[PDB]
Amino acid sequence: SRLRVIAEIRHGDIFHSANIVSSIEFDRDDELFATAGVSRCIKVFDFSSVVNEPADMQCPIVEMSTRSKLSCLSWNKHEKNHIASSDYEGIVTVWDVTTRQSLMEYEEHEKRAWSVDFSRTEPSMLVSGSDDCKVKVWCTRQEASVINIDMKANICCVKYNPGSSNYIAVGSADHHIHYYDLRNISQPLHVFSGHKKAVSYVKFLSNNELASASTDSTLRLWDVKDNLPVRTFRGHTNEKNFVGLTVNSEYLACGSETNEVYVYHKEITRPVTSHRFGSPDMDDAEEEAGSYFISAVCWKSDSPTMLTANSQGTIKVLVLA
Amino acid sequence: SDQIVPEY
Repeated sequence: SRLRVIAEIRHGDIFHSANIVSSIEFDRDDELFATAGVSRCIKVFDFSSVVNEPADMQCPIVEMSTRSKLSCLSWNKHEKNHIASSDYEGIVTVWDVTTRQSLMEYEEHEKRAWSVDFSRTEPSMLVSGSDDCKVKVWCTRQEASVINIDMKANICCVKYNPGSSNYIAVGSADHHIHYYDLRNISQPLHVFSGHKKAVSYVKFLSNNELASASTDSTLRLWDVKDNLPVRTFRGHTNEKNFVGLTVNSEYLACGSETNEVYVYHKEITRPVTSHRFGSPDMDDAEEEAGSYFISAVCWKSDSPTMLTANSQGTIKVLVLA
Repeated sequence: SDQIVPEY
């Protein structure tokens, strides 16, 4: 019931520019992790170097400059060095972090894409969702999208089921999670309702357990096999921004607009602990008064270790104890 | 502003 900082990274023009981190993700083996955001670059870090080096030294091993602000990253689960990005122009790109080059650009979305996800079980497949109200499924072997879903509202988040590339969870601005069987997109297989605002994130704890976040200041747990609402989590403030959601088999973690990371155990509806970002030199670069928010989080897949980042560009590695 | 969740 405590969070502890074991590493902190401030890299970039932190005090003179915008540095919101929109996405932070470990690669397939939890060896590297990457950040992306409004500063128009993808940074790749070596996790072991980060947690074992001295501070004021932390730097990425790779920095890839991009044309547009980035909204999301997803590492490929089979080609370890491949990573997908979505950006504010709608473009979905797959990069090689070793050569620092783009491998493929998918340019069908007409508006900002919020989310991308590489499938674990069919690893050539990539799904994206956008303000243009479309879900698009891409195959890295092909130039055009292979599936398109015309939806009624902005798509804020997309995620493949971890056990099957035939199912995706889709978080919509219409306040619902649309759970699609991609073999028949005529209608969603299930629609989960209960949130009072847009569904900003969807993440699977398992093949049948799905978590969601919403700007109604709740996280919610669902069973996508039994088509049931399971639990609602409250205690954090999230009425406006994308503040991050990450889950493992037992815990849900999210950001907040009070510059705080929260951790929930999946069976308890109040937070078990939290960590508060912020520092003297950012208090009066003024405005931890209300403006700073956590903006991305990601559990390590094999440890109670959490990557975290906020709207000022600070990255922390936390451990749960 | 950036990273704001759309409303509908």
